[PDB]
Amino acid sequence: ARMHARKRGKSGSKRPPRTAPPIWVEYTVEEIENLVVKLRKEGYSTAMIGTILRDQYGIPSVKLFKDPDNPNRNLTITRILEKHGLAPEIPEDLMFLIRRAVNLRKHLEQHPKDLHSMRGLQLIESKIRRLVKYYKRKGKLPKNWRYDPETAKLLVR
Amino acid sequence: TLLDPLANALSHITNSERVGKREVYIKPASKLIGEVLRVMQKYGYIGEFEFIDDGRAGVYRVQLLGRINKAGAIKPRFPVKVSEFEKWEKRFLPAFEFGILIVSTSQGVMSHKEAIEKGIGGRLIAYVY
Amino acid sequence: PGKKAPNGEFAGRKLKLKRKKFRWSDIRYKRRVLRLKEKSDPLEGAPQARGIVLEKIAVEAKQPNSGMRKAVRVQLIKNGKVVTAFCPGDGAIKFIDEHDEVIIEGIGGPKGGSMGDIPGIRYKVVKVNRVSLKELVKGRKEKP
Amino acid sequence: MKRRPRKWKKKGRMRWKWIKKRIRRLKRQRKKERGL
RNA sequence: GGUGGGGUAACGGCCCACCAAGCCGAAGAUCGGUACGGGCCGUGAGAGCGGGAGCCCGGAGAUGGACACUGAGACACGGGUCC
RNA sequence: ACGGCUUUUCCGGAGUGUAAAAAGCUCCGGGAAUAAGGGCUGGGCAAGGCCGGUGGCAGCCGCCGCGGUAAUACCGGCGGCCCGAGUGGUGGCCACUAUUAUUGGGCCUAAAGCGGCCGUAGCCGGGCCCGUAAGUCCCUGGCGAAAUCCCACGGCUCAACCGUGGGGCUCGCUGGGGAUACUGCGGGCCUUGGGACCGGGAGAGGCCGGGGGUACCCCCGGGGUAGGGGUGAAAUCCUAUAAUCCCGGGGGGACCGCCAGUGGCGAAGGCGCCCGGCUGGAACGGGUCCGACGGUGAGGGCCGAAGGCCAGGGGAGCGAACCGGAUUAGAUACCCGGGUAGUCCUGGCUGUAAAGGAUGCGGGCUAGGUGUCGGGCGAGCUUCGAGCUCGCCCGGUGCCGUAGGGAAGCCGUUAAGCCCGCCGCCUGGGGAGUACGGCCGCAAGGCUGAAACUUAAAGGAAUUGGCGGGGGAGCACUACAAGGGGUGGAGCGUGCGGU
RNA sequence: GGUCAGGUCGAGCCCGGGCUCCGUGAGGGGGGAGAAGUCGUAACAAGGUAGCCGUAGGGGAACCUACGGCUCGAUC
RNA sequence: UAACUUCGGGAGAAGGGGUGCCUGCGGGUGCGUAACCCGCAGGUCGCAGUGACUAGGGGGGCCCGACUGUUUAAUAAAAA
Repeated sequence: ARMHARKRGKSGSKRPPRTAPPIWVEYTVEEIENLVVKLRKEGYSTAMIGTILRDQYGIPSVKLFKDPDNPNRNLTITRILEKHGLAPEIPEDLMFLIRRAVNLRKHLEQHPKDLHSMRGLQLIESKIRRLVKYYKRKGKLPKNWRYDPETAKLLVR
Repeated sequence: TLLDPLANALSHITNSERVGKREVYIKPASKLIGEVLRVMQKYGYIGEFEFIDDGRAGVYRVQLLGRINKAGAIKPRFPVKVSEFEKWEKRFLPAFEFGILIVSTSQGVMSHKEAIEKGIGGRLIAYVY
Repeated sequence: PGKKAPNGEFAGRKLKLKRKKFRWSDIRYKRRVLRLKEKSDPLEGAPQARGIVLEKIAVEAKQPNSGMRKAVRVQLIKNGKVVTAFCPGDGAIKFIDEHDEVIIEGIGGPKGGSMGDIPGIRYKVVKVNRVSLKELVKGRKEKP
Repeated sequence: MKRRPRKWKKKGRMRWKWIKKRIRRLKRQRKKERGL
């Protein structure tokens, strides 16, 4: 069930079993990488880049194409972006959570009596702390890194 | 959340047998589940079983022949020696040599009878009778 | 509601602590460990005690029973505590006088307490003046 | 005060609300007598 | 805990002179209650619960404390000094 | 009862025995001679429907329970049943007790799920590949004194006892070799669990600002006279200083009528007039992104109806306390007129409810049927409507019900069924949520929390009856309604109570 | 081995502060047992004003009232 | 370093140890071996080292008034 709301929502994507790219894809792996890079330059996040590739360009998923530089792995949006040096400095989901947390704090300071929104902020910060702990364990971010709203203001800015 | 696929599969098999089903699906699949199914088929407690790939852990399709009285995983997986099998047999089975205790040993997973024949111990992973 | 926990292989510490915690809800175990009975036992854990008869009294049988049960007040030589001892027998009371040396013994009852329809009495007289009360009442011996 | 729902039943007993009020009165009297 | 020494039959904060802030603890320190520990015994189908005086091994005591002499061995139940 | 036999044991002797004795062992003489008691007798539990004594007194009774003038239950006699050199009484330990539950207990209604959620240690943790072997399993050396324990043989007549061999016990420690299925550890690759993001929609989910709805209360101006209000009936009360009632205006303070629903949203408490701004969560459709980031969570943090308290405003209607009028034997109440705190707003504290689904939370599986809310898909209608109807999928919210579960009531894919996890709570009823101790709060109060003593029961579900100032159906001149004659007032006949 | 000085171990005694336990002490508080006591009738039926939980205030005593809540509440 | 408490206090509660002179070092501010102050080691004398001078006695119950303050100049300073 959901982490907090505790209700079972089984809505999601139904990926068919595949082992190779479709035969009707009109772009090569190099062209796919170029499209990913140009979209990232435009400014879309990884999820948006994947959605745009699926919709406009008819690319079901970059994960289907093998990695030309490492035969032991398949391609990925983040892997391509880090190959070109465009990978996000901070994980995207954590950054999104921090951004909306600082926005919620801005709202709460003006509306101190919004206790329900305060509880929402508490849940958001709990999610942020969980992700921070996981990223520290995996070594993605420095061990001395800590979440503090005052610094998060500048980080979001 | 999901913790013991083996226990889930064995409980599902038991419930399906009680209801009188002829076919069952086990998900997620694993090598341990595959080997346990192999042992059960060897001893004749189940019928034909096959593996199905779906881009995920995989699924097992199993035919039930209405021969299982009760199958269940053992938790915690108690270690056991060659000479310390009678107490577990009494605990988990109705009579002597009635069912089988599926044990994971250093030479693969096998029934406690095969383990005693080979003169080795292991850890009790399941039982079925 | 839910599988009783803990059940892990490495949860022996928690299981032991749970058992230790919940063993205190058992009255018998708590009493035995704290030695509560010996703290307030007039006999100090002795099977029998000795005392001097102070006076002879009677009590009323509980409802619906009706009758006079004749007992004595005995002062223990161990610590001077005063207790009530029932006299068993059809005419046991007349065989006991004041300032007599008697031996009292627990009265068979639930939880080693009172018996029958006479609560408040926990002991019965066995020997008076170093002579068996049963023998005296039955008539085989003379009171010294 | 702790909850003993078995006490709310009125079979052969006074109302628990008023027993509770009386107990509070007794506690307050004892506290006054002690001088707290 | 360290450095340098004393003492011991022996290593040791055992003690001494100086240098540091170390060491223990909710996995229960400290404090309080109880108790000589074990081989074993009583009970139960077993898991287990309870006791651990008599026989064996080890430890302490000789009215309550504190001290020394002789000897390989004692600060000594039928040896010594003081309260 | 008669006729025979033995001397285990007792008594007296001879040897042997002993350091010397004694005890034992062989033998001679006399002889059934020298030797059975304790509890119990109503059930549990084997044993009396026998006689005498006592008549709620003596007494018995571990528990149930007997005894009040026919006692199988007390005392005594005669019988009998158990064990037997033993048999009874009292205290303690174990089983009884799955009433301590790892094996292996419970928590809707009987004891018990924190009022609710977030989360730290701990515990439990998706699939595949490679590597090490810490846990684990197998083999082999050094140990774990003896006595004690079990088996066989041998010596005291067998046995108890002891000796000779084998095994076990000391819950285990340690030196090495072999395996990597599982767990641990290091590395690699995945998407199923959980998160992030986009799209059209749903909702009394919150906070802020603006605009309204009648209704109610007060005041003024006009009309209009005598009652108004209230109860079972009255009274208090308002009213000639013009009440109640109708009309034209002004002021104020709370609440959003029907629509409204087993409807929706929120973790819970709770949230319903309309437009605008800020904001939390969830469902649906997603070949979108990360790649186990997850579950529960002792300590700890936040929220939390009503009521209460502190400071400042407000106060229409209701209304604890209080003052009056009624009823009653009394009425400190129910009933009726007034009424303070409070109920409302702005900053705080309190942290309490039958805070209840009396049901903790996440996961897999176990027939259906039928209502309704949100979303998506297909088809047919359409007045082309964000409209209507049918079917299907996921997520919510109700009812019936199969398998099965339960003491039953009842639950039954929204489990109270089976399985894998985590925390909290219960161990007969009172004493008692009390006493003492400690922390928190201004206070009220909140949290933690026993013993002495007492008790055989307390408690739950359900059945038959009986009752109800419960609902129905009927019936009756020992009921009524409509009637006729009477008794109750006087004298006397007769029968009762009293003297 | 006597005397003086110094250094150590240290019994015993006195004083102050703790901790644990034990005894009693005028009077007071509630608790449990008791037999046929006095006052009223609070609960069980719609128990005669439905019962019950939070809080608050009153009353000889069971009890009464106000705000919010549950049905473990009958009849329509 | 106690009961109590209005948490401010009670409090210098109570109670215990030291204190002279001489010979040398270390430390603070300081340019300084200027000036002021703070420790350390050793030797030594007396009955006594704040040696004179200066310089609190303390604790436990009860009544009254909360406290600071004022009052009968010339017998009452108090609970008024």
